[PDB]
Amino acid sequence: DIQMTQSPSSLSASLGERVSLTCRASQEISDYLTWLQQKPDGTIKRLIYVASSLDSGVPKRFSGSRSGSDYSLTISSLESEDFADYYCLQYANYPWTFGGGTKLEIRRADAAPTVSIFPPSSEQLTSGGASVVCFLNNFYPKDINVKWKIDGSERQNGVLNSWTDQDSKDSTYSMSSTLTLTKDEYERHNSYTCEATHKTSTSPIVKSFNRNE
Amino acid sequence: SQPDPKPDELHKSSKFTGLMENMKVLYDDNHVSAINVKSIDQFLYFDLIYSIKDTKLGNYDNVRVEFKNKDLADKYKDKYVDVFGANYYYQCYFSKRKTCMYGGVTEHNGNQLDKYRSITVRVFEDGKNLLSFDVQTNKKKVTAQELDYLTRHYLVKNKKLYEFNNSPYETGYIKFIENENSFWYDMMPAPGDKFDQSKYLMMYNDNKMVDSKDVKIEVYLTTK
Amino acid sequence: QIQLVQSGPELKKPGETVRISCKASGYIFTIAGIQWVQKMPGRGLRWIGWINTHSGVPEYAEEFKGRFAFSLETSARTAYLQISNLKDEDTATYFCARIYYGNNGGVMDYWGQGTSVTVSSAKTTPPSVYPLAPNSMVTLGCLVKGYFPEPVTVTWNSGSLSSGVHTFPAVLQSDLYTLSSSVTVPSSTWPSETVTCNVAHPASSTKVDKKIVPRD
Repeated sequence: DIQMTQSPSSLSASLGERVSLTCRASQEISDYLTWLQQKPDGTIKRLIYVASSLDSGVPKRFSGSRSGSDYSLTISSLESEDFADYYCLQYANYPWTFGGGTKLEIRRADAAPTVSIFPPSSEQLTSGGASVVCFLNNFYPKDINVKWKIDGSERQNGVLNSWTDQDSKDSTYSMSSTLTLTKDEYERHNSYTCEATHKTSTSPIVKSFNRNE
Repeated sequence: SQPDPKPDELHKSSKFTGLMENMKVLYDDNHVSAINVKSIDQFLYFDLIYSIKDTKLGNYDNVRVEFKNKDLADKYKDKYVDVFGANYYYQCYFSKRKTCMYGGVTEHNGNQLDKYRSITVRVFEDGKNLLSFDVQTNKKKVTAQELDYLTRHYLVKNKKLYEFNNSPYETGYIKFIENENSFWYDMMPAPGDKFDQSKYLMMYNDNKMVDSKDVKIEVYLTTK
Repeated sequence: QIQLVQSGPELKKPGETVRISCKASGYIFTIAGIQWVQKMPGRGLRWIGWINTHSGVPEYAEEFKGRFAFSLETSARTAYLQISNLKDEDTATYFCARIYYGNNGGVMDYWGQGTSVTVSSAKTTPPSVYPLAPNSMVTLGCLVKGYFPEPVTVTWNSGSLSSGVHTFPAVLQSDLYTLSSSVTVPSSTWPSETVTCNVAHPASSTKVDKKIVPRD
């Protein structure tokens, strides 16, 4: 099987920057390579075919070239719609295999998240459930870690996380983190803590509360 | 008896720069096949038309069999025959869902064997015989085309004779030998980036037949 | 001209079979095969296989053999993909693409719009909506849990509050979706001015309003 290593997996750029995705074959593939774009939309279109030829009705700014077993996609001047996912694919022998993909996001100033924490509502406790929620809002870049503590002790089970795509206005990222317990289990502890770790600081941002208050 | 392929005379697959799938598909699972059928119509005077329903995919209901001349058409006109061959769609033309082919027609009556006969194909790579395998038929007189299809098909499944992109072999030719007299077909496409399926399959239009008991088959391949 | 149109979204149960179609038009169907690709949420593209429309011979990737099967109806110019013993991991988008090998520029030239398959044992269930109440700025929230299927749609004061709102994608856990939304307003606004999260769920014909009050 032919392994297609696609590098880098995330790229950060600006409007009008010249950019270049590389993609390497673990075995001779000789021009049987195609580049694809998948928009946030979901829709997929072919960009480049036979390694170096531009697909009809795809703009001039897209091109592709080869350098031995090293294949690459270039965008000479980025527009807004271009900040999407990009995949290479070899069809030299079976099974045809996809490169891991590159995600092209937009650059900006580093920003710390705004961490809020919320206890369970009365209305939830009424029905025997207990979800503790933590919003981490308007940060950059997208990598971040959330650590939950109950009575000071790391808690991994019962957490669900969700991340927004990049913001269309200010190009920030946001995350939601939720810790679901049973009412009984919730009532068996006193401190609930939400710790956020981001490259903007070496110290985490910690928000907590105590049931008995 | 045709003399064997000279140096250069064989097509080289590395000089075909189109996709080899275009050749593979004519010698893969699907083929035209009918038993004890009469022509129902005619378009040109050297063809005959049969009503043969595609059991597998339903790509066709009527099959145009094209021959090399009028006398072949007239011999099998309105006679009950068996049909076997490789069909095409691109540039196929006449006059519900249609397909075209060449030759592959043999009288049904008096041509049937009670049990299948085995013909042993002999495969040579770079001059050395590496293996043999059998191909079966139940006709006394069988078209060279049928035996060609059955031999290539085996080779496609087990030797990767034609793949999607190219082939592991550079040249190839299938040789038929009846007692003393032999002939051969070139197994590779013409050079360039396109492959004319019609034009290639036309080599079968003479409807050549061999005797199933006497005939010998030899495939000569060359590696890369 | 040349266009591949796929069938609509599917909500099946574990162990049930499903059949996605891909209808092609604008060309003679027998000249090109059809491939299938899986997109999983938050992960890359994965090749399932293709099928040659002349001949009918399929080629599958190892990991999809045995449960994924290709089929055709050529008179309808339509390619089917069938999945058998449905599992949670099968939840994904499925795309078809034309393999016109007759020209070197025709491999994966035209793509379908994709079909979404969601595997869950749940049936139509309306969401439970709970308020999230607690500097110049204050953040409030609205938690929406235990519903099926997507989509749910959330607005704040009927749309009056458009800015400062984050609504997070849903997540499927234990056969039910959970979702959350943030709004951030000035402290001179709340609790003085009221703040209401509006949740809609068209499949349940449900529309719920939850005011956000300070706690007891």
